[PDB]
Amino acid sequence: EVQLQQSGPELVKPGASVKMSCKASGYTFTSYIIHWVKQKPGQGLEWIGYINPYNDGTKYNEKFKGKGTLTSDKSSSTAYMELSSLTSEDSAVYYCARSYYDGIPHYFDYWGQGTTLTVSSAKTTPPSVYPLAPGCGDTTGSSVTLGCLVKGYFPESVTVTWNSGSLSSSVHTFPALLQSGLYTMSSSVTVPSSTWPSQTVTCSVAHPASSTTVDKKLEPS
Amino acid sequence: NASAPFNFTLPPNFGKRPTDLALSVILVFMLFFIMLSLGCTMEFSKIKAHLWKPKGLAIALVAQYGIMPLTAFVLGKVFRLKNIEALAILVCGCSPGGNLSNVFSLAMKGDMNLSIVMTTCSTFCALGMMPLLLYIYSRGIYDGDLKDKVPYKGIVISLVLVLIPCTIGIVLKSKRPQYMRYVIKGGMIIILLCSVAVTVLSAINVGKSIMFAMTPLLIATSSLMPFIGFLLGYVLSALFCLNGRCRRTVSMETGCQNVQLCSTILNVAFPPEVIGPLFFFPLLYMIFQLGEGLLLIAIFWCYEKF
Amino acid sequence: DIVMTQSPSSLAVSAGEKVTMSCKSSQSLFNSRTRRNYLAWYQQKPGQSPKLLIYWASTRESGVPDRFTGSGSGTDFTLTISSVQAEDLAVYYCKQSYYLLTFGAGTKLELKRADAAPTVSIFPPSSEQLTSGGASVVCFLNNFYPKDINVKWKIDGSERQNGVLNSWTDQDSKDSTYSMSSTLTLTKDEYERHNSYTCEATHKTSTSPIVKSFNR
Repeated sequence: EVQLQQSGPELVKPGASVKMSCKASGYTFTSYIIHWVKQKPGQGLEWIGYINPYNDGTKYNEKFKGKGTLTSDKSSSTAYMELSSLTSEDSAVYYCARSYYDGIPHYFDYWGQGTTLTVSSAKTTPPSVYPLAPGCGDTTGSSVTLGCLVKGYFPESVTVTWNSGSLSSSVHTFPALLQSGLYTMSSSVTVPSSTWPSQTVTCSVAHPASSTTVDKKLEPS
Repeated sequence: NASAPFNFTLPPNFGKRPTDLALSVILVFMLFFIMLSLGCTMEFSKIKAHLWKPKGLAIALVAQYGIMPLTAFVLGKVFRLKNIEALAILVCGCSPGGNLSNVFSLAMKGDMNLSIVMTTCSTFCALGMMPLLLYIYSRGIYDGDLKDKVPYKGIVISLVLVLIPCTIGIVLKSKRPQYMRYVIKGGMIIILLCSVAVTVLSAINVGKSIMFAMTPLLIATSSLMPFIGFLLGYVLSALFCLNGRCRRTVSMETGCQNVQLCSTILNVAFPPEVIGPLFFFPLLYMIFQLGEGLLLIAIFWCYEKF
Repeated sequence: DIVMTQSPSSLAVSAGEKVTMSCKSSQSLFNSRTRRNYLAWYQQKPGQSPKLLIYWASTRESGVPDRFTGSGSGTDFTLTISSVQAEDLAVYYCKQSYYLLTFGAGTKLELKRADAAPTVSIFPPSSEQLTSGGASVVCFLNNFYPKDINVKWKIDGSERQNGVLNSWTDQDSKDSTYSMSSTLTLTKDEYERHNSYTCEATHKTSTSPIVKSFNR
């Protein structure tokens, strides 16, 4: 069948000048038009515009008129998109969709996997792992919850695992949200109070975008 | 059944075959010699008089530009045609007067000077105001601009290749009318040979007799459009108090229209695969209006001898 | 232009409940020439690209289950799932294309739960955190079903509601509940001038709010 191949993740400075490509090889490339849809995280889809690869005619949204610039290449059977004006608010997920177009675009029957674009000051930094431990006069209880908070890592790819803990059972990983240019994430796991002093738990963090895999063991106060 | 383009496809060489270029040049030569032979029977005094009193020309423009596009739009809305079919019939309706109308008026033998003046002024007014009218009538069809796709080089070249033979004929009759017999006889023989050549060559150039796959009601509207044009022109001229000789030419000028610009605009807007039988639709429309005109010729010649 | 408004935007369906989604559009997006009524419903499961479900507001795309049926005309449209199965958790948009392409707000789906018993837990800043030049007190809430939940920070009986960061879990498939985390970020030389740092959580599972005090 047909499948639309996107370019891949892009990380650019706020100086803009980024370009995205959408390669489609399943059909006669000049018979359908290629749209572009922007999705901010948790804010719903938003139309940008389309390009007719036959006559290279484009239509844009009113908001995206200034920024977007859609080009098509019949020989390579790909459709491009340039923004050339980026701010910190622009980072979102961009999809390319194919629709049949006789006089009016009908519907987006096929979509691409998406290009996750990030706009920031870059300067990737390693994270700092701060252990979490209660015991400031608290009576605790049958079970105690622990965690490992991290600070100041730029790139998205980070995971927290509890190999010495409860593993995937009864563990919660809160997603990271951006603040001050370097964002943070949290993970939480629970262990019975009887088995916590007897068997220590250590949390391991992996940061593939760097060479840091620092591990440390939390200590009760 | 979802939405997919038609299986209709065309050979890759079709864009730049030597046969297509030969057909184009032979058609241009044919039109040039038709217009020469047909301007050999004109005079500048009567065309000056007709342009002085634009009653016939004004009624021709009104019948081709104010009411014909409106009825094409109403036909597209009522018959429930698709977007491509509606745009095709609308562009056919908004097209100017064809050059075949001059030959057909010569067959009806009425007021050739008035026919030529209205057809040239109608082509000029087409160049003037086809974009705005096609724009106002294309709401809900072709969200794109569509103003920059209508041909303007084609219109001026057509106007020039129609005016040049007419001007040559006028000058030749006014100055030295002594080679009428030889020139017109050679023109007739070369036109017969050229028509034979075009008929033979188009048979292998076009091919793909799958035109009957066109939906029947599209054939119905492509049949009604030339007839409604003829009737509209005739009734408008007659109920406007004009003489009989000067009204048949107006009617049959309003009925006959150019269709090559419809082909150009449709092929620029859409690929040959998105367009199904509508690629050969203008050829069907032209031959159907030719047949309707021949029927009207038969009716006229049955009324004349009685 | 046309602005598309989806009514529910959030609901919970467990096993076989109807959904009766609705988006009313702005003006008549029904083509009179061709009786087609341009509209389309897309389903976007989390972490995936949207998928077409219904086109022309009545016809279902080949490949969808028979459960998804779309019915409507004029400006009022409806999508029903009937027997909501486990993998039908997504966001539905009901895009229109009559005049100019616009998407809807989106409708999210969850699973009903009998009740919620949120668990509170507060943590002081780490020992080495203070040496780094800053501090952050963290408290995260676990296993509460309803999404509407409030967390606020009380210090010495005084509320600040500044420099507070909130994060939510994404309804893990093990049980239809989801968690919450709250962090308060503050720099050095002002952490020890107030102490207190009391946490209060208000939820619909209990009229009396849950409050957690902190000392030292």
